Amino acid sequence: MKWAVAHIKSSFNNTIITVTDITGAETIAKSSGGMVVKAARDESSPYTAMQMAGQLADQLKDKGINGIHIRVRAPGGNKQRSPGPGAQAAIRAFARAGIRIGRIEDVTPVPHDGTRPKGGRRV
Amino acid sequence: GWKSKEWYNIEAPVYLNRAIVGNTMAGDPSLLVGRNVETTVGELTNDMTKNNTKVILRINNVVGDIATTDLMGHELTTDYIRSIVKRQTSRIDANVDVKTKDGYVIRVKPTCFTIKRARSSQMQAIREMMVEIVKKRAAESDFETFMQEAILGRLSAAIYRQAKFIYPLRRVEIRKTEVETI
Amino acid sequence: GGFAAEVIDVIGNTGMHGEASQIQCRVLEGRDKGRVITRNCVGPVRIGDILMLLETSREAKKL
Amino acid sequence: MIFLYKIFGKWDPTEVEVKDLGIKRYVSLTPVIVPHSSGKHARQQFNKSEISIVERLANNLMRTETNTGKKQVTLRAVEEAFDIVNKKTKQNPIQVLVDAIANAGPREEVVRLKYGGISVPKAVDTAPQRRVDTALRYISMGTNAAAFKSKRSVAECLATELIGAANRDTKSFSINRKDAKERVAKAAR
Ligand SMILES: [Mg+2]
Repeated sequence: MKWAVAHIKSSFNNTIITVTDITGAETIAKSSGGMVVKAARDESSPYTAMQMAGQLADQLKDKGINGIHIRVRAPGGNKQRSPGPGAQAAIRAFARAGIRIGRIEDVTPVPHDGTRPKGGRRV
Repeated sequence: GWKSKEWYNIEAPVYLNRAIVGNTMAGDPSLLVGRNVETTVGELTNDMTKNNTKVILRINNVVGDIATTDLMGHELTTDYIRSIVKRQTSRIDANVDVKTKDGYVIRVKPTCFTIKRARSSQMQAIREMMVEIVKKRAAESDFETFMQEAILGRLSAAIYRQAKFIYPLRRVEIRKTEVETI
Repeated sequence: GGFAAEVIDVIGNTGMHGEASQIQCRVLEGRDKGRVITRNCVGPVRIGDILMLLETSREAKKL
Repeated sequence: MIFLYKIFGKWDPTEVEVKDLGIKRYVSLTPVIVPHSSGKHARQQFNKSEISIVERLANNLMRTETNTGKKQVTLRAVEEAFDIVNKKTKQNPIQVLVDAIANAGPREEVVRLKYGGISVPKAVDTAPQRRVDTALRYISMGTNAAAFKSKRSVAECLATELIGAANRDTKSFSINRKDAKERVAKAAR
């Protein structure tokens, strides 16, 4: 019974995923949108997220881990705040890969009043 | 790379029945020194009721194949904290550092909620009594007993029964209990 | 795997100029039998068509 | 009574079983004495679900401009291709054709869906009637392309196309077009 935690940085342009142990100071598997898929336009797709979850599940099985919690985050703060579409797709692809999922937490770093939000309002 | 780095297990605080949490593998025995382990109250005592809070545990020394850990406080989850906050409920935030019987210093952030939009004066009174009651809990009870009341929820109900007179509190929690000293 | 599924009902249509439709087939041609997977099918879609997929894990979202 | 109908009086479609289980309920093995039923595809849609498949393959062979109104020559080419497939590739010939249709029929197709705020066609499942139509269309295209400008007859090139798309010969035009459309569907998943 080995427990791991997968970090999913889901954006509107990418959904990088890295898998660590409980302490988090050691990583096991990692794969971003462009790590396996060669199109930047399709790096944030749910199909790319399921491909990343599948290609991480076999490495997790090789390392000896069958269950991972999910710590999903958006960029957060002075950028995009809500989680992207790749989070639920990655977690469902992990659950369909055989890897059990327990707790899933949305841990996007939320600022109360952080630095100045870069934006153009209408543009 | 992967094969060379060996594996280690964990050991919970003694007051949490010296429980088991997980296994973390590192290259060397001293590499796990100073590594925070994030786990919930439910998993430490295999119960689904206390799941919205994640306890924070710090490695203190690797006793062979087992990594003993120190409970460095808890903190309520972001989603549950944002779920408790609603409309017409002036949440009385706060921050107090105290000294328990053992000499531990704990920066606790006890929070309050109200059934209606509480006035500012009642909020100040609730915050003052909350700070005083947390001070008396820390002074009159040691580290492990007071933190069992805090993490497990005795402190929140104590604040509810000691600070309900000035105004009807909808719900009280201790969202952050960051630990400073030993 | 090349699993399949049969069209049990037609939710409606989906697309801009009609095109395909929304169909909730029941996956009964693999190890994962007993799963109803929403999917889009282009053409004169009909109830009871044994539509065979190249991958049956994905499901088209809710319209 | 039903006097054990065979295609052109030679090939009975009763003793043939379909491979592609979805296409079995659409492609019809109904016995008819002649492949000139003269279907009724205006009362509703998919009126071909009850029509024969040899007739349908003979009327999708009139793709060419001069082929219009020429169902007789299409049936001639169909018969001689059936003879060639039975001779060089001895087997039930309509069974070989139904294997060819089930092998060269496009399982997946890509259709425009403007979701995500981008002009991108999405990869979708293909209907059984639509997939059968595209299989017959690509078979006709391969037959016409081989038979054009060639020393080999129309029915001979049709037999070559049927053998290519039936025994999974990778050289057939129908197989290459089906794989190309499926590749384009994979590109836009
Ligand atoms: Mg501007």
